[PDB]
Amino acid sequence: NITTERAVLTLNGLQIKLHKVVGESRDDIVAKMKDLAMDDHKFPRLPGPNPVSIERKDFEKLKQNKYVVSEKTDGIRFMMFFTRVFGFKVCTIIDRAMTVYLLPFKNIPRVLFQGSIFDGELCVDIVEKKFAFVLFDAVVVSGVTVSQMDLASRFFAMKRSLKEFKNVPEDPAILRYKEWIPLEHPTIIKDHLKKANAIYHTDGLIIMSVDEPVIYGRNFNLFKLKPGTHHTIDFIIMSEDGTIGIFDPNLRKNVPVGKLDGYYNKGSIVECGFADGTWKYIQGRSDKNQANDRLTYEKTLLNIEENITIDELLDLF
Ligand SMILES: Nc1nc2c(ncn2[C@@H]2O[C@H](COP(=O)(O)OP(=O)(O)OP(=O)(O)OC[C@H]3O[C@@H](n4cnc5c(=O)[nH]c(N)nc54)[C@H](O)[C@@H]3O)[C@@H](O)[C@H]2O)c(=O)[nH]1
Ligand SMILES: [Zn+2]
Repeated sequence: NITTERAVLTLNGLQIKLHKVVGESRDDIVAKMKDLAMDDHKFPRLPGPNPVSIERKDFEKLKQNKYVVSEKTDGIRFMMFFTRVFGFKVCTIIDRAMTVYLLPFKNIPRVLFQGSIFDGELCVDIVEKKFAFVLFDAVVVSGVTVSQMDLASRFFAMKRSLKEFKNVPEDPAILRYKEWIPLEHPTIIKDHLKKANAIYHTDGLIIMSVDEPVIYGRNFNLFKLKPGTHHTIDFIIMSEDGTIGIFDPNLRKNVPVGKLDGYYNKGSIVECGFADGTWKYIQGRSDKNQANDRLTYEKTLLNIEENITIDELLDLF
């Protein structure tokens, strides 16, 4: 039976009240989304791509091939999944943790429930002070497995399925679509950004291929560019005195890599920022047990070094 507990999400000061599916219901809805998005990945994950941080080396590849660019909305990622379950026409949004919420809307055209997986962001519309779901991309429309098309194919695929659909005040989240600009349109992009920022919280640009089929996982060819004070690592407290370490797989240990200042609990996981030659404490992470691995530390440093800027991106092209 669809078994829901209540829940609330809170974003940028506002609260949404939704129905978390729990129990065998959560599992099926997830399982169904396995089978539709045809993901034979041993372990559970949204059928979605994960961005990676742009680094200098990338520009070459950006200069050659065809990419769109967009606002990195500051929101919660979620896979929107429309399905019928046991006779209930159901609209579910899925968190990265395979957490499932009913996000229902009046006007969802019956066909969507045939099997639609679109990929988008939950976030808060600064203007209405209302919630929105911005649609990035899409993987299956109404049974039509669109993963392998090109982006735009996918985007219109999405666009016209929801064409007749209209939003009603009562509805939980305004649907909207991500306006994806082509890289070679710098002036456009800037303005697009300065438009988007006025309505939503952003964290820089996302840079996606125009042409590759949907990627499930770490998508080394999905870029993020993120204003670089928001680069963090979770170290482990290796010493009362605040020596912090990181994990090194081939050596299999945690290795000291910095010293925080003062007095800290050994074996804590602490989220830290970098500035002025040094890492600084931000908050504890009781919720971890694992520092980041060496690579990540390396990469984030590399990244904090380069201080690649939005303009550096939107000037090359
Ligand atoms: N605050 C909050 N976040 C939640 C929650 N559940 C899931 N997240 C999710 O976790 C992400 C950050 O993870 P972490 O701090 O470890 O950072 P990274 O995993 O490195 O991600 P980040 O660098 O922040 O970039 C990822 C985010 O970019 C956003 N994004 C914007 N546009 C796109 C796009 O087009 N494609 C993709 N793949 N992502 C996009 C997504 O929200 C995505 O999560 C959030 O953005 C949110 O989506 C929750 O309950 N609260
Ligand atoms: Zn052109």
